[PDB]
Order: sequence, then structure tokens, then C-alpha cells
Amino acid sequence: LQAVRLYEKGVILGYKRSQRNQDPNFTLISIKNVNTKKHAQFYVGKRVAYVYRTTKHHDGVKIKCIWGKVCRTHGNSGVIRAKFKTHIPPKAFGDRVRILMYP
Amino acid sequence: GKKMIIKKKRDEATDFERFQVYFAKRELKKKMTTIKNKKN
Amino acid sequence: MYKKEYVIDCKGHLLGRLASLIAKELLNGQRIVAVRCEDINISGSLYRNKLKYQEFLRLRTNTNPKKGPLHLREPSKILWRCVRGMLPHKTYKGQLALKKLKVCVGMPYPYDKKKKYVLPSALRAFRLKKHRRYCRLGTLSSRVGWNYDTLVKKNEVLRKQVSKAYYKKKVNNLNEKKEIKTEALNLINPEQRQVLENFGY
Amino acid sequence: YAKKIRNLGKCAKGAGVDLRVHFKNTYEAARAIRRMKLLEAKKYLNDVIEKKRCVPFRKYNGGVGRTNQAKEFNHTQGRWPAKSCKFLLNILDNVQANAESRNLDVSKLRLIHVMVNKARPGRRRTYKAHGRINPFMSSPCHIQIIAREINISNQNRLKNKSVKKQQTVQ
Amino acid sequence: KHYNVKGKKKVLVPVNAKKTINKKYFGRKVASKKKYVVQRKLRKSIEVGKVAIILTGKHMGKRCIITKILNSGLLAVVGPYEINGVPLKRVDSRYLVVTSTNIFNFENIAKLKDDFLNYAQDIDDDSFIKTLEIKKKQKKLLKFMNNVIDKIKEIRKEDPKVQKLEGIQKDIGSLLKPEILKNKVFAHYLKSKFTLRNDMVLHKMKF
Amino acid sequence: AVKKVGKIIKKRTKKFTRFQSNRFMRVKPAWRKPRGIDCRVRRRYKGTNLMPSIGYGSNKKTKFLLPNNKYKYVVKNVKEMEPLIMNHTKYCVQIAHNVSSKKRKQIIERAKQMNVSVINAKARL
RNA sequence: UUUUUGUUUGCUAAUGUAAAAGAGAAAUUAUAUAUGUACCGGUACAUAAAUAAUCCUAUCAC
RNA sequence: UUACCGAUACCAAGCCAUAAAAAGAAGAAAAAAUUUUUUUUUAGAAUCUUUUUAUGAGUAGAAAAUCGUGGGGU
RNA sequence: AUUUUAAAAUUAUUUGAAUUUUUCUUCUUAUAAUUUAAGUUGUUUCUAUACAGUACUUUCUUAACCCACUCGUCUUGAAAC
Ligand SMILES: O[C@H](c1cc(C(F)(F)F)nc2c(C(F)(F)F)cccc12)[C@@H]1CCCCN1
Ligand SMILES: O[C@H](c1cc(C(F)(F)F)nc2c(C(F)(F)F)cccc12)[C@@H]1CCCCN1
Ligand SMILES: [Mg+2]
Ligand SMILES: [Mg+2]
Ligand SMILES: [Mg+2]
Ligand SMILES: [Mg+2]
Ligand SMILES: [Mg+2]
Repeated sequence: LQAVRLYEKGVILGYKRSQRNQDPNFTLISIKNVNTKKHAQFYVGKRVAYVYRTTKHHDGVKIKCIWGKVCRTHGNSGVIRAKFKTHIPPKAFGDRVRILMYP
Repeated sequence: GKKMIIKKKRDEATDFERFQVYFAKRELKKKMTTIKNKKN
Repeated sequence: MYKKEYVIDCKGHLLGRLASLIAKELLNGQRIVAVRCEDINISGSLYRNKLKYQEFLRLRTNTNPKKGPLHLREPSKILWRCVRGMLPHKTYKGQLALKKLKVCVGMPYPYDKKKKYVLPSALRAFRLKKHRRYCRLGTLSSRVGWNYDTLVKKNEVLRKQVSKAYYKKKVNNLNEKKEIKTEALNLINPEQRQVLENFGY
Repeated sequence: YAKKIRNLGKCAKGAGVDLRVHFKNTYEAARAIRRMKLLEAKKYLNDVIEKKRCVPFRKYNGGVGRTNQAKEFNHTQGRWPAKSCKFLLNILDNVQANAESRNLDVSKLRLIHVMVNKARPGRRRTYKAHGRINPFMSSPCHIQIIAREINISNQNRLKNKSVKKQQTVQ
Repeated sequence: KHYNVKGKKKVLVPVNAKKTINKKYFGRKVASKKKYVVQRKLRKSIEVGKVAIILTGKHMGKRCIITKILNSGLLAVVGPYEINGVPLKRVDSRYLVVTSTNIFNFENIAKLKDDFLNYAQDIDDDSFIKTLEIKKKQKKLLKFMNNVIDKIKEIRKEDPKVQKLEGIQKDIGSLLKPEILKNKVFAHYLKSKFTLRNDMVLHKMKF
Repeated sequence: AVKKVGKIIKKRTKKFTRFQSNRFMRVKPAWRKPRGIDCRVRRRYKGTNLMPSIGYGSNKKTKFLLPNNKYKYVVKNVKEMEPLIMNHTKYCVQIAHNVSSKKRKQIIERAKQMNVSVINAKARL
């Protein structure tokens, strides 16, 4: 096996939202097999990284990453809210995110 | 009941124990593979 | 919904609920193949359903029916339409989600060899009381002109035989594996064996 | 001229000040010409004058018919703007002459810049309706043509990271 | 030194004021008015001979045994180099998931504990932080490719503190290795990398 | 959004452009406050241009500090340069747009002597 | 098809991904029962019955 | 019956303005260097400075503070 | 440039009491220190041994999620057919 996971998989969903009001300050994350509030709480302090690819190289690379902290659980069904260093692009709304094991 | 207990055991296991189990499985696979080869 | 592509076996499901289930997943970011769409059930009585369909058909655009409500009468098509209804398809994300969905009548080329999933919170057996009238979608489609129902059924039947054949082989393989395991459990190491036994395997 | 050239030694220019031809037709012709060997362009112009090949009216396409020769440019509309074409041909000829006067081979010259700007309208009067005088102006043009002869950071930490990545890959 | 407020008993560690801040209407003064900062106090699972998984390093996922509570809060870790490949590595408590398994709980290795402790004690805090000179030297190589890397490695080796650390690691390996090898399964475990799979839920894990 | 750099907080980096300045050429971006009934901007409907307001203002303490943390001072002449001999860490010189090249050079030289930063030293360089 | 390096005059070397980290999993069918198996839809015997709460597949470098 | 989501409303914190309120006509601090140099400041502008608290919708309208244009004396 | 003081609290001492007999028992006589007082500081990286680069700033550019109806106007009321 080449490469080791060490993170839980996730899907970076919408922003924190009304019915028709945005709130880009928080993102909503679905974490693989976590379906309840209680389970969600386990991940609360863990660090989240949205890694993404680009055409132009930057710090000599095609992959860059934005970091976040995972702030609180979100309503009954294991979803969590995550707050990031800089707000996530909505291009990301169906994308994968990584929830690391540290803190 | 048995399956429940197995599940419980799995839940309660230490990382090392999981690793041990994995090792055992691997060993079995090796042996199993050999047996299969022999059969063939 | 973290899989590459979920194949959903649409037999024995309850239409609208199924559609709803699909839609959310699609939105999230999941490739869904709704397969075997002839056997999706609707919670109303068959006649009622038919009437509803007729009514829907009647609402066409008055000036030029080339545009307006396209009354797609294939069961798969109907399902797709339903899914779309439950989506923000007028945006870009919604459109993408819609595209991601694929609907099939019966079972085609690759989706016979892929694992078929079931949505338990949408099943007819779990959502309807058995004294209420339900309606098979294929039948409904046939009633409102689909024609290719019998053919589809035949195809399904044919596929079933193949599946059975494959299943037998699979069973045999499983048995063989079990036998091998039984043989080899004595050939490992005592402590290891014990450990294995303890952890169910 | 409008173009950024750098070396004018491999270029030959030609201009038309105030041409008595319609701006739109001429523009279309110019467009048709653009990015072509000079001789080929000339040939094309000649053909259009003799109504053999059409110029495709793609920009100013309001009311222009529907010719058979337009299929050549993947378009449906096209015309044979005679006077305009003639004017353009004249300018091309001038350009060629200029090139000759220097030391450019006419076979390897490509039109790199075919600009048509609209000059000031020549005012005339038309008479309408219930004693109404209206402008019957022309749409004159300037034509500008240019032919041309055609043949970090290291960072130690970053470096280390890169090395690590390479190792992992291996 | 310690303070016992509300029944916590927090334990104080002497700190130095480094940051200077501009005065309101005259000359600058030091930022810190406090002289003692409360000690880190690690979790009730971090011990002295437990095996832990490094989450973030280059040795990402490797299973390394804990060594010394290094006073600065962050602890020392070793995956006995000759077995796992993890050197004498300083690490924060957060970037390590400590397993419930302890080395000194096994019947074979429990007797060689005092020596291990002594070794740990011998390791110090200042032996890790690279002095500026070395860094400067390393930098100086930037102004072919692999050659540069080699040079850097050489420079690293040269460091006397580094050498000492290496020696210590070697000693530890010598002390520990054979016993580990003898417990074959354990050795294998030590060697292997911890990876999450499509069944390991993480939130229900009790490792 | 907010643009923290140092302790320097900027609340609103985006310029407030005039309503509809983006719709008719004749309307410049320069903020003008909309009057009259049915403005939408005046009424502050979700989705329109915002109205500049006093809440946006920067902390009294860091206000006219530039990214450098020095108040910009315009300089036309050596005499003017001189008031900032006792202030090189707090005001930074900008040489007037209309200064001739020799004079500019002289000013730059003076600045270097004073240890005072020049924000536009490169004009006509 | 395989390999190598790259995609760090309008051009004439050339980059993009709504989604890789194991994106693992082919009976069928009933839901007040199904599935096999063996005979003649019927009979007899097994088998699933928190069914993915599972199973498979990982790390054994040289 | 819980749980949750959910406003520019509420709370906690910052900053901006307005209003009011406290109050105001002399002095070395630190760091870096190596006991002495260097680096920063070393404040006192009454519609001003420092701090405190509360408050902030707005057409017709009123007022204040600013900003800009053509010329004049300085 | 003396309310970042005074006290509180805490630590190690010292004198006297108390009924809540107690390694956080309280008051109090005295002394030092500290912070739970008296609104965040420290450690290690990184940028980086760089003069501008693909990093960093910022302008523009499209995307994308959510929202957003032509302004002025008279009018109880204008996005107004
Ligand atoms: O929403 C109803 C309806 C529509 C359609 C569809 F548009 F897909 F053909 N199918 C329906 C069905 C369907 F047949 F199961 F699809 C059942 C009941 C109502 C339906 C119609 C729509 C017009 C007004 C109410 N009856
Ligand atoms: O009020 C004193 C004062 C005195 C005198 C003086 F007596 F010289 F005229 N003049 C002052 C002035 C002055 F009048 F402008 F000179 C202003 C402010 C304070 C003054 C202050 C006291 C603080 C130190 C400065 N002078
Ligand atoms: Mg109104
Ligand atoms: Mg209006
Ligand atoms: Mg107001
Ligand atoms: Mg809208
Ligand atoms: Mg009216």
C-alpha cells in the first residue's frame, strides 16, 4: 500500500444557511459514517483541510490546501459546522474534505 | 447473541488487538492461498 | 454517499420518497444510477394515479406544444422528472446534480455486474399499510402509452436466469472458501487461532 | 498605425485615407482577408470582383441574402461587394509596391493588420413625407494595412519537502 | 512552584518576557507582566512506555514508543530506529494518538524499564532545537539538486547535539531491540503503519 | 469583508460605487447618496449596493496610517521636509506630483540623510 | 504500443478536471415470510431473519 | 415529547460615530549589543487630549461638520 | 509618570483564637514573593538567510453559492399594463 489515510473522509456541503440567506462564515460538513449528534461531537476539535488542485503551479505545486478547525455539531444528523482560515469557494460544494486526527 | 458479542468485542478492542487480528487474517490468507494453489 | 457511483434497485420502492432520497444525495455529490425503474410503486390506487397522469398530460402549453410540459411516459423518465422536481435545476449546481443522476428501465450493460442498493426508508413494504392500494409504475406507464413493457419484462426474466446461474457459482465458491478456512485454521498458530476465534472470524 | 511591430524591416504598410466605399462591406472584406498571404488575399479579392467566391457577412449580417459560396466559410450569408473589393485590391497593390521598393519577398508576406475605421460622413439631403429633410449621408472609411514577411525560487524547507515527496513516490 | 486555586493545583513554570510594546505616551516596555506560566499538564493517557501513532510527521502513521516527558510540554518519542525507522523524535502530545498498549506491560520487556527511564532522563530539551549557525550553514548551500541534499545531510550529521542524540537512540535500540524481536507479533505491530479503513468509524474506536 | 494586516484593521476594502454607475455611462462611480422615493438603495433591499456609513470608519488610533504605519506627508520642498526631522518613525514622505526631476532627486537624498521613508521614490527614476 | 522529459506575427513545446486516497462488494424474491436442494406450481429437508451492526482487501520493505 | 435549524431582534467582545459623563495647564521606560553605545518613543493642540457608558431606522423637513469648482486679499 | 495601586486569591513561613477536627479548615499578627488580581503571553516553525517568483499585497476577470425588478417622479400605493 502506497500512502496512509489517517483522516476521516468528508463532504464540504453548503454554507450555514437560512432558507435563502447565506452565512459564508461557516461551512457544513458531512463526515463519512457519523450519523448522530453524539458522534459528531467526537470530531469537534479536529482539524479540517480542504485540499484542491489547480493548473498553474504556486509554491512549486499544483495542489493547495485551506485549513479549518471544526467548530460545533449541526442538527441531529451528524453534520458538523467548520470554520476555515479563509472562507471556502462555493465551487467546492460537492467536494471532498479531510478531517484529521490531530487535536 | 453471538454476533452482538462479536460486535461489542470489536468496539472495545485496543489498536494492538486489531493489529493482531489483522495479522492472524493475513496468516490465514497465506495458508488459504497455499491450499487453493495445491487444489489447483 | 461517499461511494463512486451508487446503483439503486428501484423495485419495491415508493416513488416520491425514493426521488427525495436520490435528490439530496445528488445535491451532496453522488453519482446515482436508478436501475429497474419499471417496478417503482406509487402509494395511490392505480386508477387514481392514471387519472392524475391524464390530468398532467392535459396541462400542455396552449400556443405551441413543441415547448412547455413534455409528458415523458417511460417509467425511468417519470422517475427522472420527479427527481428534477425536487431539485434546484434552474441553477448550475442543480443542473449538475440532475446530470449526475442516470435512470434505466430494467437492467442494461454495466449495472448487472454492479452491487444493487436499496433505500429502506423508501420501501413500499415499510411505508404503506397492507390494506392500502398501491400502483406499479410500469403498469401505469403502459396504461398511458409506453408499449415496451412486455419486452422489458421478458428481458428481466432472461437476466434473472443468468443471475441465478452466476449466483450458483458464487455460492459454490463461497463454500469452497469456507472449506479452505476450516482446513487451514488448524495450520496457523495456536494463540493466533484463539485470537481469531475470539474476534468472530 | 495601430499595431505593435518592433521590427519594421520585415513589414510593408499601406493606407487609404477617405474611401468612397461603405464601411460595413469593406469591413467584412477586410475580415475575410485577414491572416492571409498577400498574393492569396489578392486572388480572393479578384475572385470576389468576378463573382466567383463570396465574402461572408458575419458581423453586419442584417438582411444580407443567402448565397451558395458561403458554405466555404461555414457560414450561410455572404456577398460580393464590388466597389469596396476594388478599393481593397488597390490598397493591396499599393502595399505590394511598397514591399517591392524595400526588400521583401511578396510570396512570404502575410497581412498581419487589416484595419477599417469609419471616416467622417459626406452629408447629403433626402426628401421625405410631409416636407421633411433627412440626412442621406455616406459611410466613408480609412483603411490601414500591414503586411509582414513570415517564415525560480528554492527555499530550504521547500526543497526538503520536495525531497521527502520524491522519496515517498519512490 | 505551584498555585492551588479552587482545588486545581496548577503548577507554575518560570517564563521570560521577550516581546516589547510601545508605552501610551513615552518609552516602550515589556509585554509580559507575568513571570510564571502554568505548566502544560498532559492528558491522563500519556505515560512513559506506551506506543503512540504519529499523525503529522514525515514518519506519518508509524507506530512509535513514547520515551520522555520532556518538561517543555511536548514529549520525546522513539520507534527504535533499527526496527521501525523513527529516530529520537520530539513531538507534541496532540500530534500523537497514544494506544492503550504499554511496552512495560509485557512479561519479557518489563524488566528493562529502569534503564529505559535513565536513558530518557539523559535526553534533554536543548539537544533538539538546532542552533542558528547550523541553519545558516544549511542555507548557504542554496546559493545542483541531489548534491545539495547530500550536503545538507552531512551538515545535519556534523551537529554535535545531533550526534549525541543519535548515540542515545542507538543505545536505546541496543537496550530494547532483542526483546521486541522476540515478541514477533509486537515487533510487526511496531514496524507497521496505522491506516484508517472502510469499517473503522474512528468515533466508536477505543484504541 | 474585514482586512486585518498588523493591528491595522480595515473594515471595508471595497469602494462604495454609485448606484447604477454600472448601468449608465453618464453615472460615475464616485459615491453619490440616492434621494427620492423608491430608491432600493436608500431602502436597503438585500442584494443592492451598500450605503457608506460612519460605522465603517477606522479606529481613531490607526486611521491615516498606511500599510507602513506611517502617516503620509506630502513634500514639495526641502523646507517642508524639515518639519519631519523629529518624526521619521511616524510620517513618511511623498514627493509632490509636480516636482521636477532634479528637485525630486534632491528631496530623495535629503530623505535618506534623515532616515525618512519615501513612498514614491522611483518617479522619473 | 511501450519508454523518456515535460505542460513551473496572435500563437507555432504543452493543463485540465463538480470531485482518488480501499471512492472494495452482481442472486432473486416476499413483506401476514423468502431462498435454495431433491423429487412430482405440489411435497419433504435445510438455510437468511440488528440481512453492509457484514464480508472482502491492506502494512509481511531489503 | 424532545432535539434541532432559524433574524439587521438578544447576549458577549471589538471598532466607528453621536450624546452625555468622569478628568486634565512635567516625567525616563524597555530592548538589543558590548560598564558604555545603538534602537524607538520621552504626550499636554481646551470644539483639544485621555478614559467611561449608553445609544445608532428614516421620506417631507431642519441643523451641523466637512468636500470640491471660478476669482480676491494674505 | 501611583487607583496595572489598595485590597482579593495563592505559595512558604509567624501569633492568637474558633467547632464546621478538616494535607483547599477558617479568620488574624507580621514578612517575602507570585496570579486565580491587574482585558494574552510564551515556545517552535515558517515567510527566509528574499528584493519579487508561481509565494505575499492589491487591482482587474470570470466563475461559483445566496440574494438582487428601471431609475427619477406624482401618489394611500410604482417593478408596473
Ligand atoms: O403531480 C402529478 C403527477 C405528475 C406526474 C408526472 F408529471 F410525473 F407525470 N406523475 C404523477 C404520478 C405518476 F404517475 F406516478 F408519475 C402519480 C401521481 C401524480 C403525478 C400531476 C401534476 C398535475 C397536477 C396534479 N397531478
Ligand atoms: O499652563 C502652563 C502654561 C504656562 C504658560 C506661561 F505661563 F508660560 F505663560 N503658558 C502656557 C501656554 C501658553 F500660554 F501658550 F504659553 C499654554 C499652555 C500652558 C501654559 C503649562 C503648564 C504645563 C507645562 C506647560 N505650561
Ligand atoms: Mg414610497
Ligand atoms: Mg419608482
Ligand atoms: Mg439617523
Ligand atoms: Mg432571487
Ligand atoms: Mg392615484
